[PDB]
Amino acid sequence: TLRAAVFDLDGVLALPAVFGVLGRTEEALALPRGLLNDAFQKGGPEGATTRLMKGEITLSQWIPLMEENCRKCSETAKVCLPKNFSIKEIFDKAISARKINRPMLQAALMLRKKGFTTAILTNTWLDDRAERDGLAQLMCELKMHFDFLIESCQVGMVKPEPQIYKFLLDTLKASPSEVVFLDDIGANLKPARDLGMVTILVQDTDTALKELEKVTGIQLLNTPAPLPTSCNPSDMSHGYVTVKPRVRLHFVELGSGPAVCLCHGFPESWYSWRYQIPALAQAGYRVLAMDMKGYGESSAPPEIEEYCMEVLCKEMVTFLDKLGLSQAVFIGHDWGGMLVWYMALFYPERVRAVASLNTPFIPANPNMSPLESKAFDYQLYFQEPGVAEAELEQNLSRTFKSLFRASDESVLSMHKVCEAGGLFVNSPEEPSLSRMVTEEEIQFYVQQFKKSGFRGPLNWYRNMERNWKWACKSLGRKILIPALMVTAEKDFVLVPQMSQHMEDWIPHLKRGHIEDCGHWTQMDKPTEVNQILIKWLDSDAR
Amino acid sequence: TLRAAVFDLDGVLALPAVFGVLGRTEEALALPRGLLNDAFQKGGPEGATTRLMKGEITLSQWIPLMEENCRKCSETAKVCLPKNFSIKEIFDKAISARKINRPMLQAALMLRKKGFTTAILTNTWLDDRAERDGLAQLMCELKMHFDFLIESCQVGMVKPEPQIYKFLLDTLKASPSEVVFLDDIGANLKPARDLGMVTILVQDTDTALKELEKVTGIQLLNTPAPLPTSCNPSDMSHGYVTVKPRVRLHFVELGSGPAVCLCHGFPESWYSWRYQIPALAQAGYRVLAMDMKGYGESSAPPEIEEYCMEVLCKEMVTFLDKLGLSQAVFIGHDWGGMLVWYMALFYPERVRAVASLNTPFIPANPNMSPLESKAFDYQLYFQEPGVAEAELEQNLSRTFKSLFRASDESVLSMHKVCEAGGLFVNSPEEPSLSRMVTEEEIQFYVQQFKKSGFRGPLNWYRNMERNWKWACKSLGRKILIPALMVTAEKDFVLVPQMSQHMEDWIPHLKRGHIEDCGHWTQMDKPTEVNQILIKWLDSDAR
Ligand SMILES: FC(F)(F)Sc1ccc(Nc2ncnc3ccccc23)cc1
Ligand SMILES: FC(F)(F)Sc1ccc(Nc2ncnc3ccccc23)cc1
Repeated sequence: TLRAAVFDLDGVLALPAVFGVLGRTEEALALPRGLLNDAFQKGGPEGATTRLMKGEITLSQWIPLMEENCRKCSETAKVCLPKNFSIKEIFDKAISARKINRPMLQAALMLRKKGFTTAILTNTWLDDRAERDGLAQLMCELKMHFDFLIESCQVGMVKPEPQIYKFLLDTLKASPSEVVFLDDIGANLKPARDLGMVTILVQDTDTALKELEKVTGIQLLNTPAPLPTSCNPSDMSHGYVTVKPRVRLHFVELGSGPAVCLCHGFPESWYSWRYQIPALAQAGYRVLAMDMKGYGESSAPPEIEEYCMEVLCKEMVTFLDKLGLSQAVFIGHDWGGMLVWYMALFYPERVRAVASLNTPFIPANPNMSPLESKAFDYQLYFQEPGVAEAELEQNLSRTFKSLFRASDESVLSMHKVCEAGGLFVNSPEEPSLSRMVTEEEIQFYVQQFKKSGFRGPLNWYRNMERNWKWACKSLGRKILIPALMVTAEKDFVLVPQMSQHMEDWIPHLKRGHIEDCGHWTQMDKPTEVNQILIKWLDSDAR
Repeated sequence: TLRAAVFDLDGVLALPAVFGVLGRTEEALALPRGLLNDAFQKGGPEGATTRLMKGEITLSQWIPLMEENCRKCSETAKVCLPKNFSIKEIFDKAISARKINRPMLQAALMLRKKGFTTAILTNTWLDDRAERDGLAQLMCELKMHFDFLIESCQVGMVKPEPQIYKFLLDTLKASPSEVVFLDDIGANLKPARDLGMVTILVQDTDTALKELEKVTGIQLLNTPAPLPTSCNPSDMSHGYVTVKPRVRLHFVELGSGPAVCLCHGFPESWYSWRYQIPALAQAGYRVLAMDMKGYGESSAPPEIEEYCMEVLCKEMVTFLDKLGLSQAVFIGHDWGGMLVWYMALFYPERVRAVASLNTPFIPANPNMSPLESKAFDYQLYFQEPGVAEAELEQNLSRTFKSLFRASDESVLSMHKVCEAGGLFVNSPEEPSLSRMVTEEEIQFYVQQFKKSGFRGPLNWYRNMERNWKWACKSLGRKILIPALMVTAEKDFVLVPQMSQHMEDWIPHLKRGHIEDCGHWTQMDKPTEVNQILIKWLDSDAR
C-alpha cells in the first residue's frame, strides 16, 4: 500500500530533457555520435560532472572543464570542432527550452490532494550563469506543489549512489514499499527497485501516467480540468500599512513585477482572490490582494462617513505613498470595482491600468438624487444602521453559505427583502454547501467576520449622497488610461446590460465576458478570470 | 511670529518651470512672441486651462482644446504653424525636464525640523498621459517631506481665487501672520499678501532663500550637507512571513523594482538601514529591510542550532519562496554580511547580486577548527549561554549607547573582556549620546530588544563548529555572480586588511571603501553608503 510519490525533474517533471540536447547537438552539427555525451560523463564519479552534481563546483566553474573534456574526446575521434562552438550556448538554450511537463504536475497535484506525500528527487547543479533566473523561476513554480525537494548539489549525494535513496526514505518517513519512484534513467531507477520501491520508467508521459494510475488506484490520466492553484492563508506574506492614526490596511503580497492591486467586494476578503493571486504572480506581476476598509485584518472604524468613496480612495493613495509605489494596476470586483473606477477618475496618475469585474462605470445623474435612482431592495434594507448587521452576524456560517453560490445554486432572494423583513426570510437555517466553496473556505470568511462584523462593510452602502455629490465633480472627465470591463452573464445584481454605454466615457475600453457566471466571479469561474486578466495585463499594463 | 511655510510646485519646488517652456518654444520655432501663452490662458476663468486646473477635465482631454486655441491665436497673427508641431510633445519634454529644486526642498526640510508646519500649494491638473508616471514619481518624492499637499484639481478651487487661500489657512489651522507663502507669480502672490501673509517672489532660488532665512530667523542658505531621509517606523509597510511552524520573519518594505534584501548585523534591527531604505527605493528598487532571526518582530527560538548558517540561509530561501521572489539582491552588514556570502555560495540562483559592508569573505580552514582560528576576546565571552545575555539585557539604554558610536567616540573595549569579566567593565553607567544617534533612535532599539533580548542574537556566535563544517563543503567553489565588498577604514573588528585575498575566490569582485568610518557603517557614513550601493546596483544589479 502506497502513500508517497517521488519524481525526477529532468525528463519527468520538466520536458524536453536537458540530457537529450547533448545528442541533438551532435546530430545537428554532424559530430561523431556520442562525442558530447562522452565528454559529459568523462571521469565518472571522479569527473567534473559528478563534482558539479555533488555541489563541489558551480555551473560556471564546470563550463571550461567540459570544453577541455570536448577537446580530449575529439583527439580520440581525430576530428576537430567548429569555430562558433560554445558549451555555455548549448546549455543556455537547453535549460531555456526545458518547460514544466504539465500532465506530470497535474498527476503529482492529484496524488497530493488524495493524501500522498510528494517529493522531487533530482541530480542538479549550483547555477551561477547570468541567465540562472529562468531556472530559479521554474524551480519556484514546481517546488510549491511538493512536500520535499531533494537536490543532489545540496545533499552532497547523487543518483545512482544508494545513500541518496536511504536519505529519500528518512526524509519521507516511510517504508520503501509505501513509495512510487519515477525516473527517465534505468540506472537511477535500479537502487529504488532493490530497496523495494515501486519504480516507473518514463519514456512518454501517457504510459508513465498509466503505470502510475494502475499502481496508485487513482484516476490521473484523462481526469477533468483542475482548479487554478489557491492560497493557504498561513503560507502567505501579510502586509500592514497605517494610512492614518486610527486606520490600518492589510494585504497579502505575492510575486515580482508591476504592482497589481486587487480590490474585493461586499461581504468579502483578500481571500476572494485566492485563485488569481498565484496565477497573476506566475504571469510576472506583484500581487497586492487587499482587505478593504472594514474587512478582516484591516481597521473597521464605526462612523459611516469613514466609508464614502472620497475617503476610501484618498486612503488607497496613502497606501501607495507609504509603500513607495507611484502607480499600481487597480483590479476591482463589486464595491471594489466602484472604488477602482473612482481611482481612475480622480487619481489617474496613480493608476497604471484599471479593471472591473461585473461593476460597470455609470456616471452620476446631477439632477436626480441616488436615493431615487428605486428605478435593489437590499440597498434600502442596508440603510438603517444595526438592522442588517444583526441578521448577517446572527449565524456567520449560514450568511456565507446562503450568499456564496453559483447561478444554478441560487437560494437567496434580492427582491422584496424589506416587506418580508430580512435577507434570509425564505432561506434554510442549515444551507447546502455550494460547488464553488469548501467547508474550510467558508470557515475562513467566518473567522474574519468574527473580528469586526458587518458595520464597516455595510457602511459602504450608507454614503449614497456623499458619493453622488463627489462623482458629480467628475462629470466632465473621460477615463483615457487602459481600462477593462469584465461582465458575468448570470449576475442578477450587476447585469452585463448596465455596462452598454461605458464606451461613451471610456472610448478605448477593452472588454471581457464570462458565460454561465454568477456574482461571485472569482470563485465561480477562476480559470477564465485569470485567462482574461493575464491576457489584458500582458497587452495593456506592461 | 511664523510657524507655517507654503511653497508652490512649478518654479519654486520644481525647476525649470513648465510655464517658461511655452516661451522657449516660441523663441526656438521663431513664432510671434506670446503665441503659445495667448493660446494657454485663452478664455480666462471660462477657458480650457481653468477647467483643467479645477479638475473639470483631464490633461489628455485638454490637449486638443489647446491645439484649436493655437489655431484661433494664429488667425489673429495671420501666420501658420509647422508640420511637426505637437502640443503633447512640448508638454511631455516640459514635464520630463522639470526636476526637484534641491535647495528649496532642503530649506523646507530645515523649516519642518525646526517645528514649522510645511505645505505645497499648486495649480495642477489630472494627468492621464501614457507618461504620467514620471510626474507621479516626482510628486511622491516631494509630498513625503511636507505636512500638506493642496492640488487645485483636487480642491476644485484655483490660484488666484481667494477661496483656495482661506482653504489654505483652514488646513494649516493658523493665522495668516504665522504664514510664509512662496510663489514665482505675482498674481498668485497678491491674495496671500492681502490676507496678511508673508510673501516671497521667487525669481532665483538664492535670493528667495535669503528672503526666507531673513524672515524666519533660521539658517537655510549655505547650511551644512543634510543627512539622507530616515524612516519613521509607524509610517512604514511592515511584512510578516512564516518560514516554518515556529519561525516568522518580519521586514519593512519600500519601493518598486528589483528586490533588494537588506541584512543587518549584531545587535541590530531593520532600523539600522533607516537612511538606506528611502534612498534605495528612490533609486528604483524594492527594499526589503529584514529583522533577522532572533531580532525585533521576528521569531526568536531559544535553541542554539536554530541560528547556524545552514538553517538561517535555508530560511531566507523559504522567505523568497513564500513572497513569490525567484531572486533578490542580498546586501548584508556584520553577521548579515556573513549570511549574504553563504547565500551566494549555496543558493547563487536566488541571489541577483551580493554586497557586503565590512564583512569579508574568508574561506574556512579545513585543517584547523574555528575555535583555534584565538589567532576576538568578546567571541569567547559570548560562548557561555546566559552570561553575555545578563550583561547586555541589564540596562538596554546603556548597552546601545555604549555600542553605537563613531571611531572618534570609542568608549567600548573588545580586548581582555573575559579576564575583566564583562563587555562594559571600564564603561560609564550613563554613557554620552553619540553624534550618529538621537535619544529617540536609541529608544527604538531598546523597545525592540525588550521583546526577546539577546539569546537569539547571541546564538549567531554559538555555531562556530557547524558553520565551519558547512562552509567546508563550499571550498571548491568560486563566487562568480556580481559581488561588492565595502570596507570601513576605522572598523577595528572587521578590518579592511582581512578582505585582501577576496579576489582569489571572487575574481570579478567590485570594491568600495569609506574613510573615517567605524563598525556601525550605515549610521556613521549614510550618504556615502547610499552613494556606493546605488552606483553598484545601477551598474551590476539591473
Ligand atoms: F446583498 C447581498 F449581500 F445579500 S448579495 C450582494 C448584493 C449586491 C452587491 N453589490 C452592490 N450592491 C449595491 N450597489 C452596489 C454598487 C456598486 C457595486 C456593488 C454594489 C453585493 C452583494
Ligand atoms: F561585541 C559587541 F557586540 F560588543 S561589538 C561587535 C563585535 C563584533 C561584531 N561582529 C562579529 N563578531 C564576530 N564574528 C563575526 C563574524 C562575522 C561577522 C561579524 C562578526 C559585531 C559587534
